[PDB]
Amino acid sequence: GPKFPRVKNWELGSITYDTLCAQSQQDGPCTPRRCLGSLVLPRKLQTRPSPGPPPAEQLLSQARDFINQYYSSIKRSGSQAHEERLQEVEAEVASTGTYHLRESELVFGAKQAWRNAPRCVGRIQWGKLQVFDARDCSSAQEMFTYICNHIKYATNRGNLRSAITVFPQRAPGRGDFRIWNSQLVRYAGYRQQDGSVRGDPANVEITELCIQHGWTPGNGRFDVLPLLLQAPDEAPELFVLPPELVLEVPLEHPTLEWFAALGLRWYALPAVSNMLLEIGGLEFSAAPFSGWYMSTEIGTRNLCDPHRYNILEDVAVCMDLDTRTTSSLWKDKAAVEINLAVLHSFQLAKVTIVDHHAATVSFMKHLDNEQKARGGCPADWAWIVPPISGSLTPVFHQEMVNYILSPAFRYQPDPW
Amino acid sequence: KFPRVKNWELGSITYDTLCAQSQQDGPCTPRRCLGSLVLPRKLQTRPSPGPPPAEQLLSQARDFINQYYSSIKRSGSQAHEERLQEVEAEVASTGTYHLRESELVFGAKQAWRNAPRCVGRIQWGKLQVFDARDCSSAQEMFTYICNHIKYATNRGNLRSAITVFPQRAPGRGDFRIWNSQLVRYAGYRQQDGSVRGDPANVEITELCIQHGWTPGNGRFDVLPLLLQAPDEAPELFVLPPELVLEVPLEHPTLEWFAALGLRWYALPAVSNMLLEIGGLEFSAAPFSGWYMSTEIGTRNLCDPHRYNILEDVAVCMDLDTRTTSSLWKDKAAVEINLAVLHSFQLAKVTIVDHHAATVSFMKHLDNEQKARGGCPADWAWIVPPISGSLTPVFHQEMVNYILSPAFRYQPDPW
Ligand code: HEM
Ligand code: HEM
Ligand SMILES: N=C(N)SCCc1cccc(CCSC(=N)N)c1
Ligand SMILES: N=C(N)SCCc1cccc(CCSC(=N)N)c1
Ligand SMILES: [Zn+2]
Repeated sequence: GPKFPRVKNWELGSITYDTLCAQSQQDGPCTPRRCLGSLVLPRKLQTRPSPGPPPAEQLLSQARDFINQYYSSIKRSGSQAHEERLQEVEAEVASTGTYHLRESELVFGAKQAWRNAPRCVGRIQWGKLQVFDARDCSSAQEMFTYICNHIKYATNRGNLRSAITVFPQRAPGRGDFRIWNSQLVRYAGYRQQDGSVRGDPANVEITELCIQHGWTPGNGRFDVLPLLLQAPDEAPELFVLPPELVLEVPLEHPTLEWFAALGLRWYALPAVSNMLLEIGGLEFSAAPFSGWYMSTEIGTRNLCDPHRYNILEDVAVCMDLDTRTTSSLWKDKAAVEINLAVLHSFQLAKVTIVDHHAATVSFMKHLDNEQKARGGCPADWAWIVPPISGSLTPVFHQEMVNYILSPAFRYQPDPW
Repeated sequence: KFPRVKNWELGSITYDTLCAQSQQDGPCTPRRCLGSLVLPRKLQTRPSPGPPPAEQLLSQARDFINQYYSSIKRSGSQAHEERLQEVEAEVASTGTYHLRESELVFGAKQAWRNAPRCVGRIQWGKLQVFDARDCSSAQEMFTYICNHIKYATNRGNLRSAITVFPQRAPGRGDFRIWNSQLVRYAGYRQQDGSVRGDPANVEITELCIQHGWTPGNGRFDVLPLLLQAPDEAPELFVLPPELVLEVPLEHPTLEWFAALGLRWYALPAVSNMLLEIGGLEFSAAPFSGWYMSTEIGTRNLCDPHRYNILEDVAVCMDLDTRTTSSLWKDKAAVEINLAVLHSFQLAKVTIVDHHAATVSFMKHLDNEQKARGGCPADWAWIVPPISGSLTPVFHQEMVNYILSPAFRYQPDPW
């Protein structure tokens, strides 16, 4: 039959062939020998700081490819505008070593990178992304204004809108525009004397970095961290987000009246800010993007992981469950309720959020659309399937082919 | 070359050097990862009408024999050397060779040990091995299979076992067990293409009827075994009801649960996989251990294409099945898994929940890291179908690759 990967859905018995994977120009971590697919950070995409300007030869072919994708998307491949834009990039790279993107080209690549993200289950919304062009930004102070504007438009008083703000691309031998915090909104992680952590253990390093930079630390379990913004060749400046801009949601349970007394809460805007956006060779080191949460992100990973808030035991104890024996499924029960609490608290506060059932179903729809439009959809199974009730959602039964397509979002080294 | 493996719950890190011993290829390539695929597109076990290339078979054998002698600390010894010459001698003259019982036993245990998808490998060292290469008829396979079942079941105190029938032979049919497990409930296609019983067993159920089985009309009708001897039409054999133990499902507090009339068998025994040791292929080598609650409560009873009883329990639990956000599905799933554990514990039948199971697997990873420098594991199969991140394995990176001896998938005999 077809000489492309055969993909099967064991629920419906249907079959497909991903032919889009042939389009992947970049290798991943696997080899016919062993599969390193479960690795979170395989040393592959990892955009390690490559100071000295890139091989004009390599950058060019990467650029020629993107421009082709662009004209193809506007249905003018082979046209005169297409060949001229091509000559325009080659010429520019010939005389300066790099090149720049047209407004509409940036919008297209930004959406494509989201569209190409293997780990994102909410890609059915890929077509609807507000792109803020901030390639004019020239100061860490200005970066803060842009971000504040982004948070304002994205939060939109609970009726969340996906968006991304693109700052100046990396320049030959010049400093990068970086955001030190992993997310625009992060709770503090206070290292205690006994060795424990107050707040979110995930953010201990960034919290300690904000202190070494002049932040006056609080002592709560949910203190919002300040942003460490870094303009080219300058030490990072520190900014404190206006509390009114950071919308949060106190958590309560629909029937367990005591849950509200736990004082648990979560912020509404999920915005990655430390990922690198790559388009046609150009690298955008600072390009924060945001959408809206899928309840399991808050209810299962952030609130229940061993290395995060780890509230499973406390909650189970309040439910009067037998936390002394694994066979009581006390973990499963408290997890369900905690997740139900996130959903209920967000809906009540009229803030955008989607549950893992609704989410995955729509991702199935996304796969069917992409199957027709591109002949496949790159997906990372372990990331698409929810952290709870896995085989209860439809993606669990859907085989998935994983691979790297550009534009793309890549991980990048911490500036420090 | 050697993959850095990290656990994101502890920050610990290890290097897998065991993958270096992989002489077989997977489906993955640097271009794209096909790891979430269940079956191999090409890594199958093609027919055996001709003899395997002696040069190759010989090298798989030499290596396995090396493996066997190293295991008993008699490497390079006299026995090791004279055993290699025996195998060289036999292969050169007949194009094949045979294994000695002890070697078989070593191989069988290694195959389990190398099983990437198995979460209960901490038990790999405790396996009762029944040598059934002394078998010559389907009627003999049946007796053999009945003993395995009697032993393995052990009145509810399950013990892990495997029974090995004759290896494959060039230009000769393979001994085969048509059924995928020694115990399966029939799947009867009724009215509107819907199904009564177990949907995954529609085909096997039909093939049985086609060979003279008097079908039933229940949701849990224990199927018969279609045993097949080389180049002979398969035969039908009914299992003695007293041999097939079963657990009726009821709930700790939900009085109405038992009313649902749900039940499941005690013995999980695969019978359609192939065991490969030192190049020799065993097409009929049924094996079993004991169920992990989630296989029953989550996959078998709740999969959409299986019994799919989720909505019923939800309605009985008087839940809001109008919307997804009420998490009525996650809620029912948990009570059903709770029921399976309760019922099995009440009937005194061996069973392990997914929390206990994954904790012990973590230990196994550790025991293996020190013992061989790594442990081949398929993440998507090790992490339970529910409460994934709630278990330790979820937060553990894993490397997957093929080691031999090994259990492999093989084409259906029909
Ligand atoms: C509209 C709602 C959206 C939802 C519900 C959604 C949900 C998710 C979830 C559940 C994850 C994985 C979380 C984890 O396991 O840590 C994820 C990852 C990701 N999403 Fe989305 N997403 C949405 C919007 C966005 C937007 C707007 C972009 C980009 C423009 C995007 C890009 C990505 C990328 C790159 C990843 C992987 C990041 C990594 O590797 O850590 N998502 N998304
Ligand atoms: C002691 C009890 C054992 C437990 C609790 C256990 C549990 C499991 C589980 C949960 C799976 C995945 C099942 C699925 O999702 O379909 C699995 C797969 C597997 N186990 Fe074990 N196992 C045990 C004993 C055995 C034994 C005795 C062998 C062989 C000697 C074995 C060989 C394998 C193999 C080959 C697979 C993968 C099969 C496939 O690819 O379909 N297991 N085991
Ligand atoms: N997850 C969403 N619902 S919207 C996309 C941004 C996002 C927000 C929060 C978490 C992660 C997952 C990766 S977290 C990281 N690489 N800093 C992504
Ligand atoms: N799973 C256990 N508790 S013991 C191993 C036997 C076993 C029983 C049930 C299911 C599967 C996995 C897929 S079954 C197959 N490849 N026909 C293996
Ligand atoms: Zn892979």
